[PDB]
Amino acid sequence: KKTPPVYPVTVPFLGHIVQFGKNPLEFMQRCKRDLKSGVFTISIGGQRVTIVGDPHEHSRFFSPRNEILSPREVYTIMTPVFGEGVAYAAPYPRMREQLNFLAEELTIAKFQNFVPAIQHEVRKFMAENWKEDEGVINLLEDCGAMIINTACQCLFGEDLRKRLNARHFAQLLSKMESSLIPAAVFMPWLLRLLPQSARCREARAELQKILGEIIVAREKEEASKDNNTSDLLGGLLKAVYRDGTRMSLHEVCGMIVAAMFAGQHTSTITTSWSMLHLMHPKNKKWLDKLHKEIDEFPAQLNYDNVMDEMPFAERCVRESIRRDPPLLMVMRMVKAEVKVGSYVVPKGDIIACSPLLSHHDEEAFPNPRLWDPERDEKVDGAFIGFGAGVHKCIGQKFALLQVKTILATAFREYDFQLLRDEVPDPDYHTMVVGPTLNQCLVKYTRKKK
Ligand code: HEM
Ligand SMILES: O[C@@](Cn1cnnn1)(c1ccc(F)cc1F)C(F)(F)c1ccc(-c2ccc(OCC(F)(F)F)cc2)cn1
Repeated sequence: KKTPPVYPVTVPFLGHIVQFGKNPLEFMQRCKRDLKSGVFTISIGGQRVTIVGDPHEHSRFFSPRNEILSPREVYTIMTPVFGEGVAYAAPYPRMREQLNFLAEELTIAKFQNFVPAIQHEVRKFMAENWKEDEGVINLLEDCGAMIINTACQCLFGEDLRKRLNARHFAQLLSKMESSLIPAAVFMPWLLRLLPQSARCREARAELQKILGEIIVAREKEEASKDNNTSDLLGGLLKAVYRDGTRMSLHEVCGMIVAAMFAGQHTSTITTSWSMLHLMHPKNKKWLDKLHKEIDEFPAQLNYDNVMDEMPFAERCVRESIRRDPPLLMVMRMVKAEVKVGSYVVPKGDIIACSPLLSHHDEEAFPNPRLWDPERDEKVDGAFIGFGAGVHKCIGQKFALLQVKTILATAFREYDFQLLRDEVPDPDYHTMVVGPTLNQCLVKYTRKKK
């Protein structure tokens, strides 16, 4: 009934906060290499943090119920973003229902309009921003704009996109977002109630009231039948809890924020990496192979084109998430003892499973730093870029749609070149990890026939 060994702590209260904050990949690896155990504990803020660094053992982390292993305590930090009693802040039965309602809004049934809607906004953005035959842009920054744009198009009804537009909205997000401090989960007391938080306060409330407005409007056009609007907001209003109740404005607001917040960063980063590797000259063959798959498409693309007819592109995307998972760490609060291989993990520990670590296990992913889209996880379940089990990603399919879609539209109507020797080094200093902002400059060369 014993622990994984604990890495030596040079200074107790810090634990390993420094070498962790500086390069968590190198660090966690060494812990692994020296400890010689995939599974090991580290001290951060004097907090037992046991990382599951063995691909075989993932099922352990993901399979267990929240009651046994709970996200909530860990993920409190979102609550201001999402709201009181929204998602994790909410009781698990409810949070589940909410997540489900959302998940339904993101099934492939809804996707019918999306590919065209997304392609439109990308072509808009390009023409307004890539006006010249050549030119230089920040790829991470542009992609960010393309994502929030194409998303709103995808999940926002006309009227809502009238009162509220993508660029502004992005601004609102970042405003609520700037509020976050990552340290906080492990040490939640730092969250107990913080300067811009008010902005998240105001950022959110502003949004909320806009909607509260929007709703009143759409209620009084059912009489007409004027529009049958089934955008994300639509669905959420038509949802009913089991107990027969409905979602209060706040919960609706929370769930839309959460939806948009997640995709925005995770997706824009994914897009960016993916393009980068492809652009790079070493990756010619892959770039060429990409083409062999999208050259023979009509300019206007449909659903069949993207899911069923771009297997490979999707490989590039997944490989990109494999090499540099946007979310380094997933976590639970061990609320009861759990077996993990030959070890046990004590109620009260903090238990994590790191895509970042796992994606660089050699058994599973030899030479991980190599971006090889045609590589296949050597150990089943190794890849966890979208997590697994109960709490696996719901946005996964929609995201793949957008990134895949964006890749096709951009590359089809453009070429590209990295303004550097080598693909950008990730920047581990952000809550969600993306390539380093300053190096994401590149030259766009238009194409013509
Ligand atoms: C590259 C794109 C994405 C990546 C890499 C990604 C990654 C992940 C990962 C690793 C998890 C596991 C969370 C955990 O175990 O703590 C997860 C969960 C989740 N993701 Fe994503 N995600 C992506 C896109 C999206 C998008 C676009 C949305 C919403 C639009 C979304 C919504 C969620 C939600 C709601 C969960 C919680 C699942 C649950 O707790 O049941 N994701 N995602
Ligand atoms: O899991 C998220 C993020 N996500 C997942 N897919 N897309 N986005 C999430 C959860 C539910 C949602 F509805 C929307 C979300 F975006 C989340 F809850 F907010 C979430 C939880 C924890 C973290 C997170 C936790 C700890 C972190 O520590 C940084 C470190 F790894 F230590 F370097 C960094 C990030 C990020 N996002």
